[PDB]
Amino acid sequence: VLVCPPLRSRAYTPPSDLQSRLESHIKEVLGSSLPNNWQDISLDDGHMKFRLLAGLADGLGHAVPNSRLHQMCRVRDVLDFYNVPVQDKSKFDELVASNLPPNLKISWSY
Amino acid sequence: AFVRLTLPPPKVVDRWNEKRALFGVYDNIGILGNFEKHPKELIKGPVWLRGWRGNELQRCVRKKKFVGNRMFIEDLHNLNKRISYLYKHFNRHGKYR
Amino acid sequence: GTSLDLLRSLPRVSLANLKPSPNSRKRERRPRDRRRGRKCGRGHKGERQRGTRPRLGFEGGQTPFYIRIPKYGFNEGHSFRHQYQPLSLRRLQYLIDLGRVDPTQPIDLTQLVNGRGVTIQPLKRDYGVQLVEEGADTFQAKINIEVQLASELAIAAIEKNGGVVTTAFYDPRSLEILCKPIPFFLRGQPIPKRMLPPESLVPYYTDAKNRGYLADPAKFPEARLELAMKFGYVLPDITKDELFRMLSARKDPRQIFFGLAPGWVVNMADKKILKPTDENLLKYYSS
Amino acid sequence: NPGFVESVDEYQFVERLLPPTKIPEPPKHKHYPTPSGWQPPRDPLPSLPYFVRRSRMHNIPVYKEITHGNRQMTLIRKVEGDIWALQKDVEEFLSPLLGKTPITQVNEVTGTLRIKGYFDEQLKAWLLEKGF
Amino acid sequence: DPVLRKCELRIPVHRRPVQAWVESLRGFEQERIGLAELHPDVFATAPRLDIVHQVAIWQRNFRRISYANTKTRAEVSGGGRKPWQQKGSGRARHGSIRSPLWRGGGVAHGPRGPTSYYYMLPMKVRALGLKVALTVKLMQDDLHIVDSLELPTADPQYLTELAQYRHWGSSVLLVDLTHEEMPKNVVAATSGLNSFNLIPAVGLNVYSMLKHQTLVLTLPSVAFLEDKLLWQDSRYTPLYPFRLPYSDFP
Amino acid sequence: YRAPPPPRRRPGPHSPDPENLLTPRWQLTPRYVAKQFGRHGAISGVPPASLWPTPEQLRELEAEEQEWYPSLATMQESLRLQQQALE
Ligand SMILES: [Mg+2]
Ligand SMILES: [Mg+2]
Ligand SMILES: [Mg+2]
Ligand SMILES: [Mg+2]
Ligand SMILES: [Mg+2]
Ligand SMILES: [Mg+2]
Ligand SMILES: [Mg+2]
Repeated sequence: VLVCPPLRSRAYTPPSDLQSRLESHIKEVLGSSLPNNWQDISLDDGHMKFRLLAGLADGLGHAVPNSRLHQMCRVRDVLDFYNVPVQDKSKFDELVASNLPPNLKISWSY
Repeated sequence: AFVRLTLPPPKVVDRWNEKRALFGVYDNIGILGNFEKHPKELIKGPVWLRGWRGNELQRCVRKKKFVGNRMFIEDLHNLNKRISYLYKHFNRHGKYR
Repeated sequence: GTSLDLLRSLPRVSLANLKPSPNSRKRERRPRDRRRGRKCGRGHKGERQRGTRPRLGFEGGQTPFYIRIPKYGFNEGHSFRHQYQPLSLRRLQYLIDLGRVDPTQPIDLTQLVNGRGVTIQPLKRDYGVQLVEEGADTFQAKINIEVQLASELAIAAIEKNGGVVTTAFYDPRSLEILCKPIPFFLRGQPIPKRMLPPESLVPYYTDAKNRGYLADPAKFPEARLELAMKFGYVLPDITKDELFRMLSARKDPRQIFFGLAPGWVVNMADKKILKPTDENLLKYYSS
Repeated sequence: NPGFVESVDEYQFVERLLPPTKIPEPPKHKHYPTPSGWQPPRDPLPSLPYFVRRSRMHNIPVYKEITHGNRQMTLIRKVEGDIWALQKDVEEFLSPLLGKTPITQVNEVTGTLRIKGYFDEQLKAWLLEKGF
Repeated sequence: DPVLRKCELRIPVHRRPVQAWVESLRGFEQERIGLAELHPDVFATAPRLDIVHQVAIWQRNFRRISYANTKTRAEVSGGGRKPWQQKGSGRARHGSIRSPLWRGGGVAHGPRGPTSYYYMLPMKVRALGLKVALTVKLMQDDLHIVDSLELPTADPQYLTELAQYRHWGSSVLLVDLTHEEMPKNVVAATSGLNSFNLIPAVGLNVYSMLKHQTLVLTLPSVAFLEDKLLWQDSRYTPLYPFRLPYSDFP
Repeated sequence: YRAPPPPRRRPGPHSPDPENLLTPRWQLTPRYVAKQFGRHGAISGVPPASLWPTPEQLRELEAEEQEWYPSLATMQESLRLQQQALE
């Protein structure tokens, strides 16, 4: 009886404490107590990358797209990728909530 | 002129039927299959123009070569006349010399 | 890359979005518009406009130019002239440099074609490969090359560096099998004998200076020495060279391939070679 | 008595006749350039933004081209990276010799650079120095 | 246990291999279980949509044979005798009642016989099209790499529900290494579903990928495709038809 | 949908039935028989002795060779006479 879990949202907002999560995650993955210049550390090792990126995805809830996976050469690239937000609101949704002038009215038929 | 006084029935096409869904599969049978079969071998058509293309005069002569001896008398007669017409056109007429 | 990054942002690629490369196609002009209709590009009423103008080379009725010039034998006998796809020493050295020819092994027409060094068309009267003098100076390689035709200066380059050059005749049937061995083995027919050169080529391939395969072995030393003096180099001692057996290797005059005798059969599927035990056939093949 | 006798010892001579379907990797040489003139790509690789890859025959992809019978051009084919940097470098290199900026085309989709006139020899050496 | 795949062949030093998230269809939440390294020259070639156009049109035309035909003025029954004399009747001059100007006559320039539109692009060109199509799916996050196609149940509903959960497109193309070894569970499910079309590795084509939104590739099939396409470059020109014995070709 | 199994060329040796009148004639000549041996070796079933020419066939080849392809000595002997005549 495999029951499909409820569909997840495809919008992501960077947490304020993202830095704390990332530094803790790096320490847990390798156990070096965050050596200085941690961001510069590369992800060349296959196992290293999988443990780090997969762990962040489980907690944060967003995973690196396959297209952007290769460009995650260093931890800094991984950190930057999570920082940028992801919005599921369509450009129409912005118009609806933009508080347009009264003379402008929009009705959605879809 | 005159035009229809009513709209014709709607034409509905099922784009996910078996023939359309699998269209194109095995077109790379050769390069991905160690060149066992050339893709031309997958074409379904007249025996004399499977994996071949030519102009009508060449097409006429090629139809005769493969099935010239298995054709009906009237069909063969028309083919012979069709060849002779095309021959004089392509070899004796046209703007360019 | 950066260009690849743009594709990620753009919408999904689908059958609707397909576009031909810029300027790849042309507009096909049809006769339905004023510029291209009406008289439809054929001028006024006349023979050329009716579609029935005379044949090419017809100059109105005077004797045509092509028929009024004397017949001469420029092209007489062309289909029976012998063609040798030339090979220069630059191409030879260039091929050896890139590892597309194995200098340690003996060289022949099969190993030239296998390494795509040369392209041969037996159906177009090719009778082999002629070595050419171009690139002798840059040639500093020792190799045992078999080529149907050789030149004086080309021989010097091979000999000076300490190599063996020999000239052998392959008849039209032999050449086809030599350039393209595998299919012949697939046919299932036995390997054929190699016929001797016709009378016209007999003097060449029996001449010592030309390094003919049928030439007398005794006269080679003297001929090589005379060439060595002419081009100002001292003959190297091949015998002392470690690979004397390989360099000296020469196939039998009736052999297409070094290691295969006439009349044998090759079974690629079973990985075996079959040799006839019949005395009558052996007599014929041995000849 | 069988009419044929089968021997497997000599079958090696047929393995020699089999041709290859691949272009062999060039053999290592003690001293470069080889007598023909071929030189392998330099090591370590150049650090420039653009990389020019070699052809399957291990040669620099620079070709003399011609159209209409009198338009002489030379084209670099297997360009990679930022092609625009390559154009600027070539423009400086060829300007002093001609005395003018060469007329060039950049085909970003095809990744090629086209130059009017025949400069195959000059560009091949110029690309050789960079180690592409 | 991270399932890690690396290229069996030699990648160019300057290029860096692309990577993908290995997935398993066994579980709904088994989104990521391993990491893969995809050969750059297969999955990172320059983006060119003219080659996709070239191959896509090829996969349309060479097969095409049209059976439209129209009789000419000679094949039309009758029309042997001249209808009337040239002069004396006050009508235009006609030599047969079956002419292109006559009702019931023969067509002037119509379709004649069966016609063929057969042509083949060069071997490298069509192989290059496959490489281009592979990258386009990868970059647009339409390609999912899976270890095996094994599924918990044969029920088609599970497969459709899983696609929505993982955000795959409506139409999914599934590629397995060989037709004979494909799991029975997938066979039952995909057959009942129109959009989910299952093909073997050897049957990969550009047109199928363009029609199908997402593409699911098994790990062995990726290796199979990587070797086949990368063989097309670094190869000689065929001395023979390739099927014949070759020194270094399977 | 699941696609049909990939098209395959029939493996192994192939022997048509001579009785059928539509079987192509070239598929029945002795030349076609040798092709079967080369492709599949022993499994073809072709009598290996048959590959070599038969004694009557052997005489055919030998008779032709003498007629058109002379021996080495004869070529050299004729060439000397021609030079003497020209000389
Ligand atoms: Mg037209
Ligand atoms: Mg007159
Ligand atoms: Mg040639
Ligand atoms: Mg009639
Ligand atoms: Mg009449
Ligand atoms: Mg009339
Ligand atoms: Mg009609």
